[PDB]
Amino acid sequence: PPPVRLFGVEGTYATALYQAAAKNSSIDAAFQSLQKVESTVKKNPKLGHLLLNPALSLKDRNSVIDAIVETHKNLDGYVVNLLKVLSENNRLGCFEKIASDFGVLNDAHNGLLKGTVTSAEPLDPKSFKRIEKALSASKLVGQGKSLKLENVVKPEIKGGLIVELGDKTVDLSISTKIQKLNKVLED
Amino acid sequence: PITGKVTAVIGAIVDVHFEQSELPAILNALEIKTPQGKLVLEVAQHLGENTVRTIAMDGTEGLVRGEKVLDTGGPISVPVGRETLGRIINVIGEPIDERGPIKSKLRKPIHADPPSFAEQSTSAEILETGIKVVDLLAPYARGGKIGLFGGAGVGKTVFIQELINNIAKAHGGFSVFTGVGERTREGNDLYREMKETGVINLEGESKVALVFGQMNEPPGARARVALTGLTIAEYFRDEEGQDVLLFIDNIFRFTQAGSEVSALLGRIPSAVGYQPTLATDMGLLQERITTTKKGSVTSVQAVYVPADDLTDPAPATTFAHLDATTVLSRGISELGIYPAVDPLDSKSRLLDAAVVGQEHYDVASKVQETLQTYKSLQDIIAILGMDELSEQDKLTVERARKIQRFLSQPFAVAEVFTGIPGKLVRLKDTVASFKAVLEGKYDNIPEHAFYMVGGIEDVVAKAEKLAA
Amino acid sequence: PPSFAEQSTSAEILETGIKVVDLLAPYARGGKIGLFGGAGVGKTVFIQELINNIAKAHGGFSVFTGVGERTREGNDLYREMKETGVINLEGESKVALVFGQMNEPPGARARVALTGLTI
Amino acid sequence: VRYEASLRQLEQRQLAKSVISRVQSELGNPKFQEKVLQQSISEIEQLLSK
Amino acid sequence: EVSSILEERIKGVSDEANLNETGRVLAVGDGIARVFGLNNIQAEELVEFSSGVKGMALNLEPGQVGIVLFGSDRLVKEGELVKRTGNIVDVPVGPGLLGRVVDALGNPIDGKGPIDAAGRSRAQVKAPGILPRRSVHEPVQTGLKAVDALVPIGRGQRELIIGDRQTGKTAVALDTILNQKRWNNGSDESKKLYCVYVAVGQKRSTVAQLVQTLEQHDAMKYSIIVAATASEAAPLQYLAPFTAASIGEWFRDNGKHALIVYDDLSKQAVAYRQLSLLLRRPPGREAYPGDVFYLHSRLLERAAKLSEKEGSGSLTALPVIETQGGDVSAYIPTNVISITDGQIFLEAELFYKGIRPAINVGLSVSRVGSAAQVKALKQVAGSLKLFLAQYREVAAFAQSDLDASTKQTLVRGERLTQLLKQNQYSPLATEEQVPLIYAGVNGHLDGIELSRIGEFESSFLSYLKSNHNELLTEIREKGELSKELLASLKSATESFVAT
Amino acid sequence: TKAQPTEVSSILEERIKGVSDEANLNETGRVLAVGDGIARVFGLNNIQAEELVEFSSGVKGMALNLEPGQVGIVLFGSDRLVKEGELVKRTGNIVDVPVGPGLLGRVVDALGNPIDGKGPIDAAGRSRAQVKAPGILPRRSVHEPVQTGLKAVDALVPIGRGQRELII
Repeated sequence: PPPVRLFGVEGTYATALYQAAAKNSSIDAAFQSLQKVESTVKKNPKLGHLLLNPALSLKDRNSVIDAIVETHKNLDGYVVNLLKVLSENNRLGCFEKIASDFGVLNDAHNGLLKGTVTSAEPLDPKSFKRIEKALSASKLVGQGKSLKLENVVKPEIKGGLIVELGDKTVDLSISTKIQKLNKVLED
Repeated sequence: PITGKVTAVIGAIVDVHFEQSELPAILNALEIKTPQGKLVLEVAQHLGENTVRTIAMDGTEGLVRGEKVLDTGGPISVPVGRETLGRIINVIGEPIDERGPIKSKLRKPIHADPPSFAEQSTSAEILETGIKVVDLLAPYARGGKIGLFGGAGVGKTVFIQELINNIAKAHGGFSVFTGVGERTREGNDLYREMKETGVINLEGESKVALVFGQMNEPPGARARVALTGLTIAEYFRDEEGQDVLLFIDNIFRFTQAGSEVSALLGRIPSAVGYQPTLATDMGLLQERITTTKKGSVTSVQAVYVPADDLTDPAPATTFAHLDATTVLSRGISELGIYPAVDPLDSKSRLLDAAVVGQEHYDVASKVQETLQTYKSLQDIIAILGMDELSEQDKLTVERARKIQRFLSQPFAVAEVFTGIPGKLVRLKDTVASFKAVLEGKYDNIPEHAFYMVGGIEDVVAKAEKLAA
Repeated sequence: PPSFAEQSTSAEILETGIKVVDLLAPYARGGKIGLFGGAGVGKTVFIQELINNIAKAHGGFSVFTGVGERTREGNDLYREMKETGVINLEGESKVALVFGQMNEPPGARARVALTGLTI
Repeated sequence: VRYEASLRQLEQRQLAKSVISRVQSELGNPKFQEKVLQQSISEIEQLLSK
Repeated sequence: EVSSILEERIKGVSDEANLNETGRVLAVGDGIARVFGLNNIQAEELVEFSSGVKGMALNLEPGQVGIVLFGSDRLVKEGELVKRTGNIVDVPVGPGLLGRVVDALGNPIDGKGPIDAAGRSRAQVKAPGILPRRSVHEPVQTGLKAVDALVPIGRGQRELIIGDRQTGKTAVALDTILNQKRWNNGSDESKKLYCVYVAVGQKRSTVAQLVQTLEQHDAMKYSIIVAATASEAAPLQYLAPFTAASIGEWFRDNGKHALIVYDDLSKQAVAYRQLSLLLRRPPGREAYPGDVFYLHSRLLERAAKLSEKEGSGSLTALPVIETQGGDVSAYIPTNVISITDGQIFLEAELFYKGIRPAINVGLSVSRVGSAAQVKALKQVAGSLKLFLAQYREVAAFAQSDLDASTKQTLVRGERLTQLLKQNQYSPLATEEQVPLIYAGVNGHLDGIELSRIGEFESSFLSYLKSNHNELLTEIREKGELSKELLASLKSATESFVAT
Repeated sequence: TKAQPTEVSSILEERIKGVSDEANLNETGRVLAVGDGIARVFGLNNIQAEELVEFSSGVKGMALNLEPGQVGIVLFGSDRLVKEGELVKRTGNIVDVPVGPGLLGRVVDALGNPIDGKGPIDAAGRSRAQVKAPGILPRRSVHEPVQTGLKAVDALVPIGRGQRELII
């Protein structure tokens, strides 16, 4: 079964798409074409991203597909069948959802892992690099995998850092420590 | 074999997703090795996308989604054989009597198709009991289900014990007391009592084999305990030929247990609250017990009417299967008579003239008529006073009170307990005995000779010694 | 709600001044007295008498909070305690009111009780 | 004994609310900045120690 | 002092280490947060939110793990770390819990400092099996005259206290706790029943009253009160008897004796309903959760009487069930009635009619019966059961020209019924139960007029104490009434009645 | 969002792969989720409504709900027999059972199997399980006795030929 499962509808579409292109052994091709069709959809904002509104016909939906494969003739072919499927199931409206989902699945296959270093305010680039080095070095990143570490700004977390990746976290923050500290002196 | 990861544990309904190739067939048993032992999960749906949905047989607390599951390949297979006499065996099929691994030859699936229409036994015949009250006024049916009625304190346990003893002498059959929804207190008592009364003789060769399902067990395991038991019985019938008799404890609690398993599985609840699959499920349990052309299981089951309504759907569904009812009563035991069988409550299906023989029928009808008249007479005998009676009426009062005592019979299991020698009086010889009492050939015999005595021949002896 | 530690047992006897109440099940100060009763069994009359006795007697302020009762009943209560001087709108009232009445949207009826609790 | 215990409880909640006042002071300081460095190296030490 | 303790506490918290598994709440509504994450989560395992509320994870669903919040909804808010505590629900258990009022989690809510405990044991462990259990054989004297004679209660067998709403059901139970003081105080460790009272869904004020009452009768010193009050969140209420059973296990396993009185399982049921329906698990009969029979059966069967192989411990249990309008056909009562092994049926009419405790003699039954009852008390009160039976039957005939026989029954019966009343919130020693009952049984008090029955009772006790506390002491210690003792007793009663 | 019978990942992946499931599943199906004593088969495109299908495992069922994209057989037999992903073949007849002269003295099963164990049933035809009753004009009021031979059930209560008559 394809590594990394995607629960629920729209990601069942992604799961299918990946495994279908995995047996064709043309996943990179799929990914590239998916980025391209998503991009030219996204870059056509009014009329063709804001006319993904759910109200179009069966026949009009088919013709939206025909315009999409008119827009560029470079598509994997599995993803040309996928366009048909989403139209046919008339769930075409969620288009980008499947795209994003295929992306999540894909870059897991590629090996890339994503992390997060939430903090109160943005932290140093020196800190970013030191943490990135450490985190990549650690056994947590198995290696043969990469870490796109993203600092995000969350004011709610007061100071510190929280490392997140692999649904495994180490939370050493002042807000979290303060919570536990306060609690212990209210006993 | 196939292996799969636990992919839900919502309640006691645990859904397992198997690594695609083959799905365990519906009714197959999966075993998840657990640090608590094993958990046997039984597949009761296929949810599509190579997933199954199971019911559990051990508590579902502490499963971790992603545990490896292994598929046994067919319904839970419990050890069976005559090597399994005197063992308490739990639902999953492992000794819980803690006397070490059950040595067994074969194990057999706990779900097996009922004997075919072809193999049904054409005529019906009477199974000899040996309790005089039973054999006269409501004879047990060979391979029928005869439903015991009346709650504890009627000597229910002793009555159950008695039957085990008689059956062994009478035919040669084993027993299997299978208890569904049995209080943990009651189970302790049953094991202890059964050991004491020698129907289980741990050192010796036991009669009854035990399958106990306490109310502690998960809702699923409560449902499957009866079917587990039935399998043990069937091995005896099919492969050792003897007629055997398989008791079930509350069969109400079989229904009750089933009601939960349905509700958990998510099926829409049905009339009065019972299973939507209520009728057929009672059918699966109650049609595997039948008279085959090899042997017959015969089952004495105990029905505990809910809310004392015989109109409720659960008793009603039960009543369809039953063939005779022996209705032990506490009033009757309070009149000293033990066996506690109430003479005018018990009724049987086979008890029709051409089934039980014309003679047996005629004797029975008369004994029923005498006792029946006696009860009505006793109403006004008490009210008016004893003196006020007809010559005809006091003939009946005399006749009846002698019959009433004559019903009693000290018996073998409680030989130890009471001291009195036990009397197992043959079915033919029972019929003869009542004919004479009806004909007043022993109406010269004192009334205190009929109390607690064996057959007619026996009460000739007692009359002489009593007189002396 | 105040924690388990906070709770403190009490037992003082309120004097209702109503014969049935006083003898056969007296009410107690600091208690949670409860006027359970039927539909139109004279609930209003009972409540009105209770307000006359207990409210005037009581030293502290009171908050009379009405969760979903008729606005006819509401106006009567408003008027009655203006007359009895409990609500003295020249002086200072010895009671507060939080009337949410049964013409209010289904949600409001639920958390109107809470509004009163906080006063 | 009862009031002595009550007085200890009264002390415990009093010094507790005073601790809250010191906490509000602590979170103001650029110790708020400097301790992030401490956390940074601590996480480096921790995650490498696994 | 307090400053030193706080300084110890700050020092007593140390820096943490990397914490496996995390979740982010997907949606939190209705106190049923459903968290996306928690890749490996043991079923029913305790999970701790960012906010600080604790929860357990009753539904492990195929893509989300449905935590149930053990506190107010407001605490958790959509998307927020959900840490995995990693130990399935367990509560501190130990000898040290004696005398502390603790909540379902186990935290001290009495405020008498940290709970010192000798183990933490899981709160769902399965009940003693067929071979571990050995039949009941040791009386538990509740001290209420009516309970002790009419419905004997033995060690290790659950017996229901099913009765009408707020007919002071709890009072009948509380009395049992008080009487255990008499055996408890001494030095015989094969006599001490260490009771644990489990107050589930009772207002915090009620449980405060309970605490005070127990302190007043100097009874907190063998009591542990697991209290999950009405205020406390519906998961805490759900886990409250289960938790309690675990507290009991230390006593049972270590081989003491103990009695855990679950009060009231009717409210336990309501809590389970709340959890299940909110988790969208299929509804069932009378809108009670589908497996509700199974839940109650699990709790009540943890009570047992261990075999001599297994250390001869016990764990008597006494669930209290509130019958709504006395309808004993209701689904939650009916299930419990089946599960239990006995009933005491307190009747509202009797309560009103001044018979307090209000045990309806007819509709109570003891299914373990004669195994219990002190041997002495058994001898002189077999009669008592039979006499009352006649009094019940001949009761309605009390409306004229009545046979002398009927009149004899009526006199004896009225006097007995009056005799069996017991003043509320005071237990009565077994050594004085046997004398008092003896008098009624032997018909000495038949002559005494009804109004003076009460006065007679107290007088008889004082008379027994003055005249022959030798007789009383013999009765107490020998514990079996020999013909010679019954002889002395007959004389004593004759002397007493004469004055 | 919703669900569909084409939601199913195995169905979905075949379509994505450009594979045509038509002209295969025009007359056979492969079972999808099954259990709860109703089975849902994917395909069976040319199925008649209320046809009898035979599952390859020897159990037959009557298609009950023909739904856009799935056909839902009802299993006339035990659940254990059909396991997911089994091949369902169209029997080709609306559910009919053999009828004829030579059914005299034969016990038969509900599908008309000879469970009397006397060998094959000799039967003239088969006729559909549910068929419309004789209308207003094909009937004439009863006018012959059905002699039951029990006085009262043949005296007090008269019972004639070709009439309903409940015994309750």
